[PDB]
Amino acid sequence: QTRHVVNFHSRSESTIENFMGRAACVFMDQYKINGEETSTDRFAVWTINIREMAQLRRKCEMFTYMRFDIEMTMVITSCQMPVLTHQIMYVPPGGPIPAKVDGYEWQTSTNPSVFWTEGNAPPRISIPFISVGNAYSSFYDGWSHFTQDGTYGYTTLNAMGKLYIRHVNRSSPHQITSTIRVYFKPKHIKAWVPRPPRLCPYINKRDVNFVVTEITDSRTSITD
Amino acid sequence: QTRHVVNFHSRSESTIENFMGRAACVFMDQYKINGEETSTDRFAVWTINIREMAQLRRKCEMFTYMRFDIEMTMVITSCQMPVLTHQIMYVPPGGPIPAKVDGYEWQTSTNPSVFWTEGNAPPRISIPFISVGNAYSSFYDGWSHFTQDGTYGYTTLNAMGKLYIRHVNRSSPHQITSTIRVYFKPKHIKAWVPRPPRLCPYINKRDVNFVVTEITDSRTSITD
Amino acid sequence: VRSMTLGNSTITTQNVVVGYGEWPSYLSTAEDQPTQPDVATCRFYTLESVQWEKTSPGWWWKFPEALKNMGLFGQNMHYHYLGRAGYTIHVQCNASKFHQGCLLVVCVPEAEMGCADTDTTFPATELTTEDTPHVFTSDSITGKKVQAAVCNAGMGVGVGNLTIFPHQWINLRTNNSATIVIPYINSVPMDNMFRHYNFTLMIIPFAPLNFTDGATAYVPITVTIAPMYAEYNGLRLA
Amino acid sequence: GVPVLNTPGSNQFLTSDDYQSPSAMPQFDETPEMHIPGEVRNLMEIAEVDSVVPVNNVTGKTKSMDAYQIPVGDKTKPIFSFQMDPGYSSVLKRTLLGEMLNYYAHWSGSVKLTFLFCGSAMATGKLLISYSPPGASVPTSRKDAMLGTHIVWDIGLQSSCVLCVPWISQSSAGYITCWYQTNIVVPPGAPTSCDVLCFASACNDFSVRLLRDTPFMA
Amino acid sequence: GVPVLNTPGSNQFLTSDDYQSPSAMPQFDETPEMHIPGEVRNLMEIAEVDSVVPVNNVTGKTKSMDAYQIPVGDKTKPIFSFQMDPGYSSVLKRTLLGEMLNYYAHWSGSVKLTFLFCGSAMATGKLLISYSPPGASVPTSRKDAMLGTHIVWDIGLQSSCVLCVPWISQSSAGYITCWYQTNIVVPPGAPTSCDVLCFASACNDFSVRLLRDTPFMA
Amino acid sequence: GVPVLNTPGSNQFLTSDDYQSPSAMPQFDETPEMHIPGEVRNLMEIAEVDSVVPVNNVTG
Repeated sequence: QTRHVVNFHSRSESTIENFMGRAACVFMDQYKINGEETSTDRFAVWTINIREMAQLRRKCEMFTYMRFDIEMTMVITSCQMPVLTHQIMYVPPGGPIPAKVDGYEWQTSTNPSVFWTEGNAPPRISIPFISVGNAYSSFYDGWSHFTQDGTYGYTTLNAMGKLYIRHVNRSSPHQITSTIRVYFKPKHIKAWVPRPPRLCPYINKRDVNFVVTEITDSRTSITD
Repeated sequence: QTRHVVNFHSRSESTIENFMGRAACVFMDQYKINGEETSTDRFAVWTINIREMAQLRRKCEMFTYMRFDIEMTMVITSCQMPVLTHQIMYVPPGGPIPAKVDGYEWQTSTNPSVFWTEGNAPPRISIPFISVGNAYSSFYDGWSHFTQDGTYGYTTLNAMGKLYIRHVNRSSPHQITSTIRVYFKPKHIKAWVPRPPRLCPYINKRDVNFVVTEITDSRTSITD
Repeated sequence: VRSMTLGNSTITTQNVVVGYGEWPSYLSTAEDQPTQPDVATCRFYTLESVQWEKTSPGWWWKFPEALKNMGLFGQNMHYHYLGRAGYTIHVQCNASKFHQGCLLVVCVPEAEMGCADTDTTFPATELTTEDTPHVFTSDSITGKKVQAAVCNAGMGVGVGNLTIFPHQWINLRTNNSATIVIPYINSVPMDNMFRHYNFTLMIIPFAPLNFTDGATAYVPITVTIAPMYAEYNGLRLA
Repeated sequence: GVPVLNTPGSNQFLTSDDYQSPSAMPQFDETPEMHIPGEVRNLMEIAEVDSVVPVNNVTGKTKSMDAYQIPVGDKTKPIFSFQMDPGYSSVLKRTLLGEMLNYYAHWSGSVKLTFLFCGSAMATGKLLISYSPPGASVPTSRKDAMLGTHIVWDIGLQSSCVLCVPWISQSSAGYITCWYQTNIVVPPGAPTSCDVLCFASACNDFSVRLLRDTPFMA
Repeated sequence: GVPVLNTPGSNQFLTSDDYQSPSAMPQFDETPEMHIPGEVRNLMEIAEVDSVVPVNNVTGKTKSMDAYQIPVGDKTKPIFSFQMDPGYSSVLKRTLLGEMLNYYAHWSGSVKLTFLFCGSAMATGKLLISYSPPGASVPTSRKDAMLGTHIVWDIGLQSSCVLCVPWISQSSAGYITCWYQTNIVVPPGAPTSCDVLCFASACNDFSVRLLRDTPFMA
Repeated sequence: GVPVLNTPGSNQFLTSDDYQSPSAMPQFDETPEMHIPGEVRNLMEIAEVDSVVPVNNVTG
């Protein structure tokens, strides 16, 4: 490459909506169709949170507070029959969860769910700003239980819900193993209180713990 | 045939947009679905450039500078099952590339990709004028590395990106060999600095090297 | 007869082909600020005269760096890594009345030339020898150098329809002088003057020189370049 | 919602359509357009540029620049002669004119020819440039060329004679022959043999309709 | 009803589209927006904030806060020197400036540097801060740095000298060297060795185009 | 976007329809219409022309 005259004047790509509002795959998972009537491998879960993969988590940690609608579009495949129909049930933060693929929770009227049959366009489900407070908090320097009990750094305001996914087909002659790819996307996003970027690598998906990393890459002397 | 009175007055077919803006197939390639977990024959590449086939390259070499949006529509087939879903990932000039079909680069949020399932209309992805400069240069009488180093005639301004294409299905019982046909089309095209047409045949797809060809077809005498 | 002068360089001249109907001009930001030399730079830089015999196939110069050793322009190329100019190019021929011939004086922006034996490149000193011109050849040549055969000048095009560019015919029957103004054709407003050759002044004899056994065996072609509206990057802080 | 019904032609891919492509980079704002000199806004602006025509393209003079040179200096046979059609003619098929016309099937218009005499400033003679209509036969003699359409082009006065040949179209053409009216009269100092260059472009305006692929590329 | 026909691109999933998503909770009315202090409405508002630059990032001083401290108090070799490009430069790559610029491929603008002298209130000396253009070579001596662009920064008068480096873009950069014009003159009571902190931000306005993924995260 | 629903009769091919066919040659501009003598604009303009009637159409 060579250093060219990069002559233009624009910051429309640096706005918050043009920086955060990009769809990224945040959840791959497998789920069967038949066998093991009492099993946990016939449906998916994925509790919705921004701390899924480090690349997007890093961007969410530029800002302390942010509020945004989410508009996820699933991309569902299958391996190994009839034409298959799926169900992607979003439960709100206050919502019952299934324990099995044949639980009664799947029939709850307050849990919205899409019934996507195979072959069509991917299913798209949009969720508004659910949180109790006025913004989602990326960081919470506080304790969930009063008087400095356990569970540091976890507030219940930045709870977004869960996403239970199953086949609606009761059975099949052979085994069908479906794969789902949830594409998370912030929408109509506002952000408050900027924050310095992450320096150290991430350790765990529910905490801010880190190993002390060097500031920058080292050089030989101060003058070279 | 016979010489007829071709009586009309029109040059709307001779404009630049009615001369360059025509879809042409520029990339056939095969890619499997299963086997050889570490292989390069399970995805396609095609670095996007105008110097693909000589018929369109000749037209792009009528003009020194030109700028245009590109709107390519892929035509994907299959041979030998479930219903298949594909992924056509366009990476920008500044973008990470996959090394395997199961690399992490496929999940990059800044690389836009279409997820086309088989049976529908062909997938269409449109790319704007990416280049750093103010036009794409068909010819570059210059050196990439300063002080007359290697790599003559290759500037980094006329870089358009790449187009990684794979199956999203993880596996299959039998072998499925998909074929893709990328239909490149310039759009909203402007062109500067006209240039004489190519006379000699093309040798290689990254240079202007040629064999000295005769000007025109020869005749017997100057007077016949 | 008009005696043009620029700075401390006066030439004697005898119609101008303004390249692409535009006259060169300046670029008109505090993030990137150009410096306009104006002083010097604009004077006439007369290259070495070139003898045109009966068997001369042609010549080419690659600018802007053909002037890389030409005074203050050639020296500002080394201190600024970005620039642009206009290059008024006078081409006299001062032949006699009994000489005959015809020249194509064309500028050809972005003349990407091809290697003589393809499947390889050339060592970068074959495109340009600063002030002195690389001649064409009458037939095909081999080796790691530029395929300099006329009828396929440098780019693999026909040499006859090389007239699409800013050109001027010098027919010794009628005229002797040519002048072309090339208003910096490039896709970026400024570019480095050592990497990129903005255009290629090539003089190609279509009708060959001819004369009898008493005249001088050659016709010296004089090339003069005046870099107009040269501007560079800024070296000062903001 | 809105009751729609898909017509025949839904979910197909017609290669030549002008539909609104969904942009893959919507946030992306493209580079501002600067003014670059020499914009082309129509292809027939290339055909209107004169360019040298290889009239002397005989069997051994096409890989040199002797193809463009018409030798001047026998008065019974013409100097040169060629079909007047930029397509399917060895002389006018690789001209800018003749090359921007092989991209098209239907074209119709006129074509101007400039004959630049590249001899000495002391050589003087006359050449008779005859034109045959597209149906007529070629003149076999100089007198028979004089009785048709011609222009006795005095070299000693003007050194560039311009034609404008009409009725040029395809979807059996004219002839531009040239004759020795007089020989080239030359003083003792100047050379005896001279050359004549030719040119070709679109005369006033050119019409052209049906785009196709060029035959030259393989 | 209405005769429609599906174009190419129907029933596909382009990742980067801006279509009206059908809301899953239509009855649901979201919480009213209160005013929270410190809203960000553009990313380049983070790049305009000064932040300390680790100039002294030598091989054993990068996991401590000795990386940010330029030791002041041999006049033949410069105090410090570094490439002037927030990308692909060890000194300016983890700055707020240099970190909001690794999210993008095309960026162009200027950058201002503040040199805060953190010595005593009695220490007095001169430092010569030279700037080399992106094509030029570094000054090997103090005189050769004085003949180019420089600012003889008197410490005893002002304790903070601000630059503004233009022509900073990527899609071979400048140099900010610093020299001992004079040594640090100090009374008997004050300490002899001092430190100089550095800062960096966007000078006036910064341009930035093509978003990408950052290299730092793995 | 716009909530549409396909009616019965979608994705069929009725032979006698008058829908907007997507043109295969959009850039192409067709030949101008000259005036040719004797235009027919209705078929019953042929029936109004007298013509000889074979009344004596016996067997031979």
